[PDB]
Amino acid sequence: NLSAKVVQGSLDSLPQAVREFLENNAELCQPDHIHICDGSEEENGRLLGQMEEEGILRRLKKYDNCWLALTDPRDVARIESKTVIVTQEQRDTVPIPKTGLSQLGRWMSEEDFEKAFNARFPGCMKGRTMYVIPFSMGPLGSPLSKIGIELTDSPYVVASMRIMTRMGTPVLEALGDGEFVKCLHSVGCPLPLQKPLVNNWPCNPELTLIAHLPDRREIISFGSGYGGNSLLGKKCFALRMASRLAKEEGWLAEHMLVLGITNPEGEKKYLAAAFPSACGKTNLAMMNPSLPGWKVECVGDDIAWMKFDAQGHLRAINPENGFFGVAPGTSVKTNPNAIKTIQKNTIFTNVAETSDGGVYWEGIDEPLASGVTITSWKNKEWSSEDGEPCAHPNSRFCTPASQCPIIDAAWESPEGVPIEGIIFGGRRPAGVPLVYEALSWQHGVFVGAAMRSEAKIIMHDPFAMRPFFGYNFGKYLAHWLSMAQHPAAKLPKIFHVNWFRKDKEGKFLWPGFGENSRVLEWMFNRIDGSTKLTPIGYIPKEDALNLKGLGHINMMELFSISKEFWDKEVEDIEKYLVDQVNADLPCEIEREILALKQRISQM
Ligand SMILES: Nc1nc2c(ncn2[C@@H]2O[C@H](COP(=O)(O)OP(=O)(O)CP(=O)(O)O)[C@@H](O)[C@H]2O)c(=O)[nH]1
Ligand SMILES: [Mn+2]
Ligand SMILES: [Mn+2]
Repeated sequence: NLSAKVVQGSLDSLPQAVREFLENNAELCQPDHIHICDGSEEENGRLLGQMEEEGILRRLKKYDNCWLALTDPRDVARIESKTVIVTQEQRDTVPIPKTGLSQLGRWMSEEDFEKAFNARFPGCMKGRTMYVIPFSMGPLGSPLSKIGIELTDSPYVVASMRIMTRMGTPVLEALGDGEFVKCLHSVGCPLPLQKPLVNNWPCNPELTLIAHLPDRREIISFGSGYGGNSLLGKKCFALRMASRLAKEEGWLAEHMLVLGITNPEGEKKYLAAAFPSACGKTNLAMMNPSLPGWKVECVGDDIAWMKFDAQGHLRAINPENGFFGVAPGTSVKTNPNAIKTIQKNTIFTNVAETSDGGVYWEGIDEPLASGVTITSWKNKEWSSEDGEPCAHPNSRFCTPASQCPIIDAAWESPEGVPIEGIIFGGRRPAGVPLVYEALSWQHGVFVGAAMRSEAKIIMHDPFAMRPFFGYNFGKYLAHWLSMAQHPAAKLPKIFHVNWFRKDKEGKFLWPGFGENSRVLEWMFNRIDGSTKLTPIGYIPKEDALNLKGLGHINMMELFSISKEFWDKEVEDIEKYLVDQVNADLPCEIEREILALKQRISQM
């Protein structure tokens, strides 16, 4: 009956609860076929071939198996407004702010979401094939791993999920009759198409909704084929749904890279860092350090799940399988390890294409040969003389983590790596020194709670989780505070950096990139136990930062801490936390606020 529609695999081979999930949704969405993904190369090949035939992807012949999706410009990034968490009580999802609307997530009632779903999913996969993707977030097996089943009507999602997660038969095998996160997704355009199709890229911007139901462990997404709205483990699961499980279960789900750094004597420390969009997680995660003899290896570039082990260390596993990298700005100079990574088996989306079948983007800094021309991401012959970038500014590559030439030997180790340092930071043109260290855990929590970044607007982005909180931020701050009470906790040292301080002509005071290894060396050694006390935390003392090999650095401007500026900053931090977190702000945080205004008044 349903079996008749199965074009790959066997209903009878699915665990019962996997099958129910599929049956129910097949009946509701009415796809013409059901394809149970097995995650094999042959299937990947077959899917790509179909995609090429349909116009969904084109081959980049300059490389080994790389492909290019161009989307409808209307479907090109994740939309906050349209992204919601649904719970019976609003408070469980975001705090009720004092004034304004909350900037810490968006809640929808169970009733409202029921109506939104019934207005979108019934019949929505007509004429399409429903793919069933079994996947594991984290190494297959690991005690820190979770599993999801994503149902989808996009072959692009499938092929992208093969890279960003462990996917296929082996996950169904590991799941057995276990629990899983239900994940339902539909590009929202049943055939016959009722509207124009751009670039063969179906989406339904007007009905676009991305929903999370933590209590039912469901993620439900409609209307967009893009990135985080459609690869349901990449943000919906990995951050939103996980941060809630984590809160329930005693661990952490964070917007963090994790790297392993080695000094010239062979001692290795793992660090985690949270920066928001456009702020360089990916560059730091697989940096090539300029300091002679230091080594940096990549564990993950975007997400970290962390859990105290039996001896009190905070262990991180990367629950992703790949890098879903912003492309523009990537170059041999800014991120040579990223460049080597995507040399193969990589899917790109919304970047430009050269006439010899290569990719191109703003900041690639790679001169085209004679007679090579560029086709922009909108499919038009392009030049610099138009006023538009040849790639979308948040275009992506999606590449295997196993191909990073410096992927860490422990990136898949099921026990995770011991985090000895947590780093926070954003873009701040003025006022915030290159690096400082937190005075205590509690202060470190406030430091993350206080993050702002210029996105000419400077916005608050606490912990770089602003679009990703899976529950009430005030409870998230208490949960993080609570770790200082974990029996025998080895608390990671906490730091805040700023690679983007500017002089008055707007030029960067710090060269960054590979030179950030100098900042790392200072944190590595503070971890090993020197400092100068300032009202905001410790900074390096005079001559402590290793500057050999660089050109001039205006160190004094770079570490300059002004009363006027900081009078302003804490006032702004205060007003933001009290209004936005309101009744949920933990008192430890109110104390850290008052204390920093006390320390600053003394200056
Ligand atoms: N000036 C300067 N820019 C930096 C440095 N590190 C990264 N960048 C810039 O940050 C931007 C690239 O950041 P991006 O890759 O978006 O960061 P991400 O944190 O990985 C973003 P996402 O989570 O969405 O994938 C580019 O403008 C690149 O120049 C640095 O040390 N200095
Ligand atoms: Mn990134
Ligand atoms: Mn990210």
